[PDB]
Amino acid sequence: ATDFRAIMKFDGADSPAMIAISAVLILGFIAGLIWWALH
Amino acid sequence: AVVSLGVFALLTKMILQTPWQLSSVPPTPDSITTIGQHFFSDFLLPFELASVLLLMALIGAVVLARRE
Amino acid sequence: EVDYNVVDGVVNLTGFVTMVTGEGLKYLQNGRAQFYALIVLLAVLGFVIFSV
Amino acid sequence: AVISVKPILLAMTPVFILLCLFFGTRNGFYDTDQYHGNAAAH
Amino acid sequence: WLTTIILFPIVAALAIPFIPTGKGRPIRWYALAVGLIDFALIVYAFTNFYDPGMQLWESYDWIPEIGLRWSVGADGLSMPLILLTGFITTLAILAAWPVTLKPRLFYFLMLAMYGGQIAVFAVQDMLVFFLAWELELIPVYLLLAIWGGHKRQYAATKFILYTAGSSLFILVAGLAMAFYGDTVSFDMQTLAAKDYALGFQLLVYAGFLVAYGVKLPIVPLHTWLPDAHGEATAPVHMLLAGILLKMGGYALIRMNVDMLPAAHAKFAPVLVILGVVNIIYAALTSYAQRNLKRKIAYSSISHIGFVLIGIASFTNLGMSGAVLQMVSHGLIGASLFFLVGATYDRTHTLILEEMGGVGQKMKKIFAMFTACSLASLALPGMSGFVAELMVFIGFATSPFRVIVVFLAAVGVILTPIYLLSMLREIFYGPENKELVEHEALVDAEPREVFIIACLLVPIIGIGLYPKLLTQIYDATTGQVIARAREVL
Amino acid sequence: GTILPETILIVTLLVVLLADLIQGRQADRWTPYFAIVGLGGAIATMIPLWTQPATISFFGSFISDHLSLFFRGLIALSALGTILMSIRYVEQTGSSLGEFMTILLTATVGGMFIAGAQELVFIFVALETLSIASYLLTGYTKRDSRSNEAALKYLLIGAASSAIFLYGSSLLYGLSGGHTQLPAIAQALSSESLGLVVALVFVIAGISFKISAVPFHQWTPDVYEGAPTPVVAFLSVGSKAAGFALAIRFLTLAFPSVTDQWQLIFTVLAILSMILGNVVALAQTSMKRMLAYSSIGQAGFVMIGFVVGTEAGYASMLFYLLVYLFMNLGAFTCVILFSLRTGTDQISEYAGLYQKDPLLTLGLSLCLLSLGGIPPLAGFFGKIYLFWAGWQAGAYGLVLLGLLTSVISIYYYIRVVKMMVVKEPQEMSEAVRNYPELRPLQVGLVMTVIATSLAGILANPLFNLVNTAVWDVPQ
Ligand SMILES: CC1=C(/C=C/C(C)=C/C=C\C(C)=C\C=C\C=C(C)\C=C\C=C(C)\C=C\C2=C(C)CCCC2(C)C)C(C)(C)CCC1
Repeated sequence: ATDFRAIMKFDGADSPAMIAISAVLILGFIAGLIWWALH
Repeated sequence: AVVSLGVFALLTKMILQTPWQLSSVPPTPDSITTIGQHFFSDFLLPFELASVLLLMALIGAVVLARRE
Repeated sequence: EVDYNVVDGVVNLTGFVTMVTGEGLKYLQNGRAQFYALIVLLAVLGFVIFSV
Repeated sequence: AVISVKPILLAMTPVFILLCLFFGTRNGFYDTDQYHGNAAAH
Repeated sequence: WLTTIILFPIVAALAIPFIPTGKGRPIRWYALAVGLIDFALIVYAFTNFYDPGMQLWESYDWIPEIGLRWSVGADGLSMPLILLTGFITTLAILAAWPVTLKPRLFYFLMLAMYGGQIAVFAVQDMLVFFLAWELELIPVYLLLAIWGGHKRQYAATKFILYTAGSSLFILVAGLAMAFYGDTVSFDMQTLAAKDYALGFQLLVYAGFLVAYGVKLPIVPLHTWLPDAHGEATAPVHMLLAGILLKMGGYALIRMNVDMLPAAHAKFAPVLVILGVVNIIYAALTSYAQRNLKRKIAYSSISHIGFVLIGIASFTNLGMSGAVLQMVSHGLIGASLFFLVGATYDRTHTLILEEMGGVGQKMKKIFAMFTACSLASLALPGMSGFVAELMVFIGFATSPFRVIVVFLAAVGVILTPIYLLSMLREIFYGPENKELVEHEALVDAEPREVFIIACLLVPIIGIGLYPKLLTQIYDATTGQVIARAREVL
Repeated sequence: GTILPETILIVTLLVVLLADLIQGRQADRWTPYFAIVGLGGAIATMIPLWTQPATISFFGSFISDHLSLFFRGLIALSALGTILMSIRYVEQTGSSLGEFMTILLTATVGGMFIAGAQELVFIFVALETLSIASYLLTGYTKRDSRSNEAALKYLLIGAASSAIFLYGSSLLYGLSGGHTQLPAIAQALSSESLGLVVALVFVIAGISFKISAVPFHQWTPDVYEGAPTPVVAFLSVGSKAAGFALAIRFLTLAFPSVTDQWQLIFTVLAILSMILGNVVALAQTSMKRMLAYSSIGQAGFVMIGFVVGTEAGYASMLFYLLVYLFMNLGAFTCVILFSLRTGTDQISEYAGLYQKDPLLTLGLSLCLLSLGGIPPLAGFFGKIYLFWAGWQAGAYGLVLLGLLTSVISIYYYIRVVKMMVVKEPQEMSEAVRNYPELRPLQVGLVMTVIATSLAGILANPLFNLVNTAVWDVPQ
């Protein structure tokens, strides 16, 4: 958001599309690992 | 209308379905002495308490329609 | 940003939903005695249909 | 062998209580030298 | 003893409303004396604390019509945390001297949540447990909403809402295990000695989990934490971060490893992968966050993953690593957030890039803050490392446990990143220009140095000879894990 | 015959006449006192005939078991508190006092009768005494348009609901031959039927108007805004207690203890009531309207209370209702004491009150918090005992749902505390800038707050009370 204005100044990271295709990876990572863990 | 009509039909469906207990005995003509007996044998609390009901209703209407 | 939007927004949306539900359900209460006369006795008579 | 916490605690905590009451008096910045605030973070 | 311990702070708090004053000074001495006397009661009732089970339990009967009994009980697993709260809340009160805005309410609510934090450990009834879990809501709500922060509205509201709606399945679960059979138990021991079928073990378990995973915030059940721990003054925060998370961890241990072990054996891999997720997630979100306090809150979220891993192991070592981590972070984060509050008090600013080189004039907080920051990460010679090491050893000794260790050890690299970057951003470099004209705070009045020295002595005494803290519960944890392996 | 169970009622009845006579002669007397005296004497007369004798019936038209003693004493305490509140609140308006307390005591006598009745005629007459007295008190201040509008609408709605109840009572007399009793009615018809179900539903419609359940609720919000405030304070507590006593003593005893579909209907009404009141009070600005929808939700909690009859759900209703009496009367005492001084306004004007009047803040805060189920406080114990009972029988959805709606209701209960406490002197409203800073009200507020703040842990003495009370209802 607008609060995160520091050396952390990556532009293409606040858009909803990039947030979506980041959350996809993170959720799929935890999900692949929970399936790996149960089985 | 439809609501009211439904209720009628519903009530009618009861009135014609249930086996009432016709109780074939000739009724009694003296339907005033008996009510006197019931006001002082069975249904005495409603007598004594409708008294104060009427008092309270008078006190209410007298002080809700008063012009001031 | 996944934390502040995809995780936080989902649960703040719960408050949003149970807030807008209250904002939009009060219109059932409309200030009409005849509307109560409807949804008092028509409020029931459904409770007889799935009864007998 | 093994060392126990019980006498360690019994020896430390009176010193803790006394020093706590003492250093309560010793103060500074918050009194008058600065800090018009009131310990709220707004 | 425990009943006196719990009721004396609360009862003595009800005297504050009729207690002389001219400006607000004689309240804090009264509160501190109460806290110190109660801590003395702890450590003096700890003399007659032999070291396997409830070394003292005083039962009574309030309501026989339900099953409610005032069943206090100490234990190896609950006495360290009782000591911890009795020490650290006293030091919160010894940190809250400058509180001028409504001090009566401050030192009433602080003493109320001083019995509301010893009770949750010194209780063995599942209805009174719910009572004490619940009574942290209104005091914390007022502690956040009056003094502390600009977003304190959203923070306090979100706090009370989530810690009510997830203080929700605890009662349901206590009931669900109370009436499986023909005995209205409502007691830890009597209800742990019952045979629960798997079909609802792992349902009552998730009921416990939705509660014990928001106060011990796991994957998304954390979003209350940055807001409630950012918009909060220091002495409030010491309690909120040093005890309550430990409350979640403790209750997780005692309600999901003595009382639903068959479902624990089936769900523990979930806790493990969740713990390493917790570490990496919180560390990245802390290095990204820039303000000052939210950073350290996410650092706490990072440090809880060791607890998740140690409890979700099954050897006699991971449990001790968890408890040691708990007693460690309670001592570390308290000093961290105290120093953050002090630094804000001197600068009236939190943001990092808006200040630098403050350690040229304010060169007493810098040493103390550097020491507590070294203590945050798994530095040897301290309890933060003993916990991590014991977790790694005990877990690996037991998800094909070679990938999760590889991911959990990333924290070893990834904690000093944001901690030392924070130090670089704040204290190192040349002094700011007149953009910072708040007169750099007269370097830590002795009264702050005593707080952090007395928080920094026990941590080193643990890190050098940890058995001091492990002598307490070698027996109880042994019995617990013997049970949990006897099932499997 | 056997006027001993009747003494209390006629004792109160005596003072009704008295509080008019002294009011007809003097026109300015000290009638607020000794009404308290006779109500205390009544509650004292309750103890000799609580358990020392056995349960008995007047003529079969009136039974005075422990349940009736409970409800009668409860309604008496509600009237007492409402008097103590309304003395200097109705005097602030240009209106009389004698007719007011006359009507209030009349409603009280009606509700103290209906809790011990087992006959159709007498049920109806007592119900109508209480209803008509409420219709009056809702509009007693006819200077305002909204008061009179609320009295009109409440009168018309209640007349229609009462006529429906009266039709159903007529059917229940019809069916089983004669029988206008209640133990004999559910005695000659003991099987499912269409007409019995119709009679059931019409009586549910008649009762739900009294206990404020949804969809029978639309009178409560408008009326609680428009009506006089202490009238509302008696109205909620007393009308609910009369309604629930009627529900038990009709559905369980006179009506039938066979066709137990009413349990399902009360589950439906309780679900809707919880989901509606606690959710829609969350979007409000007035206090009285908020308290109305709160009262709806609390009724829903009670209704899951007694839908599970196992000798503990009924007890839980009784205890929670005893406790809600104190809680709600305390809240109304606080809003009275705020609306008198300067404010006379809505929620947003409470801000910054902790500096001026801390006593009122303590009072209303503790009362509102107890209503939301906060620890040590009486409402918390009431709610957890409801959940214990309703979970013991096997209702699982209701418990979770009521818990969740309490978690929702804490929000609008805490908005008021955000105002009264959190808001700083830079955010006072215009009402509090000029706040100044009666006796019977203060002592009532103290007697109420100490109760709701101490009668949760001191609970065994009045759980034994209730479990001794509820041996009598069939199940
Ligand atoms: C009380 C308590 C405790 C404790 C106990 C123990 C464990 C002890 C030990 C002890 C020991 C065995 C000791 C040791 C000692 C050491 C020391 C003495 C050192 C250190 C300190 C100091 C010296 C500090 C200072 C400083 C500062 C303050 C700042 C920075 C810098 C410096 C570091 C310099 C516990 C935890 C249980 C719990 C709670 C309570």
